[PDB]
Amino acid sequence: LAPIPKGRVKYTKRQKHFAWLPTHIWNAKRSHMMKRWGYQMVWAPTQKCFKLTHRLGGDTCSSDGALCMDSSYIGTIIVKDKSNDSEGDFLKSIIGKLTAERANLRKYREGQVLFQGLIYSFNEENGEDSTKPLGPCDVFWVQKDTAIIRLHPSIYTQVFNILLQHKEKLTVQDCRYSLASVTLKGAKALESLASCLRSTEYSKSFEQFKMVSMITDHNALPQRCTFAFEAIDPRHLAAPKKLNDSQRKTVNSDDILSLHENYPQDEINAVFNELCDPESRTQSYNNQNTLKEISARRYKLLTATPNSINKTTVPFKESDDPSIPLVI
Amino acid sequence: MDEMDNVIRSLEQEYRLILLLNHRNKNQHRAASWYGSFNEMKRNCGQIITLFSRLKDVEWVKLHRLLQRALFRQLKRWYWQFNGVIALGQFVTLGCTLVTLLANVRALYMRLWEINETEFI
Amino acid sequence: KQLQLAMHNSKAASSTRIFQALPRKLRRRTASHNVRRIPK
RNA sequence: AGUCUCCCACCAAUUCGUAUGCGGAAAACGUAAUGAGAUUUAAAAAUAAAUCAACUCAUUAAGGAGGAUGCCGGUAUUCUGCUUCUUGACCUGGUACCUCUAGGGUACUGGUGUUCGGUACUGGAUUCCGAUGGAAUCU
Repeated sequence: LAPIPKGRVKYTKRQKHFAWLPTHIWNAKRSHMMKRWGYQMVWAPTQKCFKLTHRLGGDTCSSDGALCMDSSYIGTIIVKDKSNDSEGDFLKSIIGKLTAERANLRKYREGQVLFQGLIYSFNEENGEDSTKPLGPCDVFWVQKDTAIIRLHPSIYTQVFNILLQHKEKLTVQDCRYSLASVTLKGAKALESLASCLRSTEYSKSFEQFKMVSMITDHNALPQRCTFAFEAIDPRHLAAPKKLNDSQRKTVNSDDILSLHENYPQDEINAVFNELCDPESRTQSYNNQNTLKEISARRYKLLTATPNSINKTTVPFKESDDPSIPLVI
Repeated sequence: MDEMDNVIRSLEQEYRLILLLNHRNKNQHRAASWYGSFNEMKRNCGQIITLFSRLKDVEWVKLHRLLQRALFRQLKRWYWQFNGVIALGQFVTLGCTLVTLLANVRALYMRLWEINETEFI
Repeated sequence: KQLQLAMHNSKAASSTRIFQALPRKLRRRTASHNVRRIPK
């Protein structure tokens, strides 16, 4: 297991029993908090929102907005085999025992579609044994010998120690203090997220993301819609900006069928594997800029050479700036 | 000398009035919805007065044209949010004073704009 | 401080326009006017 | 219910970079222990002023290790060490340095000599350009 991340000395003293999320100092000013399961999470905002929640996050068609939740409290366990052979086949047994015989099948491994079901606690080590349901689980397979598991905090430890009964054969990283996540709901959700993300190079997985951010009824999309790429520091933009999407307005049901054949497998795997390695995401911080130097960089745009542009977003350097891996 | 030196001694009054009004009532109006434009207006005025603060014209780059988009891109907002304080009805001296100041600033900014045509680039 | 410039500005609008009050989710109340106090 | 406070934009640092008995994002906020005072006072009117309660004020960093008071290796109490770390007052005089344009910025070193900082976004519709970009019009 891992301890609380070091930070400000004053505010790391109060986390002796209940930890903090990255946004706690922001939410605390605008919500009602509680304390459960070792976290200080958020319960509800300070306004009545019974109907607005329904008509912006429900299954209605009157949605003109989105709902974002900071779900960092859900842990993340990155389990992977160490036989050095990509075929694995022993992590398969562990995952098939942990849940019912569901999350190790051709639909979930090869097609790498997300899984949601119920997770048990096997104890078969001496004669009589049984199982007792524990709760929900999110298992995602990668390259047939890497798995990512997302769990509610309450059942985080009980399953974890179970895997520790076979750490002779696997390896586990309690990365719940190193990976964060956000959940988005609503119709105009991807439209808002795509207004604050740009890339470094040209990648097809951003072309698909640009095209599919114009659906407004996400129930039409197929089972699998994974995106994965490398973004730049979002502080460059200084204001959210559309994707110039109004030009193209003839999306039909024939280009959707292309999304099931034109799948960029290698370009997803390469950018994904920069999250299951601590030193890679350590390099991801290689040079994180302070606010003042970004301000000075932006100020240096009032004397540019084109002299007929009047740009606002700062440029991007080829090697002296970090690249943020990102999965959706 | 009339092309310049007759407007600058008017921005020299506008900036002082803005600074006094700023220092006067920061505490009780921090969380309102119009500093997000008021401080922007003050900063844009400051970035203009600082240039040309001497016996000749030390002007290598005439590109403060780029710093004179406070009258095409972000001038409707300041006008359309300084009247909401008038409509809401709890403070009315502030709204009228802000509207007068905005009118003065826009007039002076164009007065500086048209008389210069050295944008031959 | 001359209303002539105000009329010139409103010339980019109608004669006598009417503006709505703020939506109730974008309103704030005035805090105190004196500087903050330190703990003893 | 009110002549009252705080929050509802950000800050690796001209912004309360505030480890301060404990809780708290903060509060003219809550609460624990020891101890002391009321126009003769830190202070109230010319809360209390036999006792207990009430008003106000002063002192007290967390963790962990070692020895002992008491009762069956333990816990409550008591004295002595250790670990926790982002070169941070303001103003100003010197030397060295710099990819900055005779002036600016950075390192080493001397002098007691009540509100002010930077960065940022309007809602909607239509149009134009060999584009994860730029431009114009209306409401």
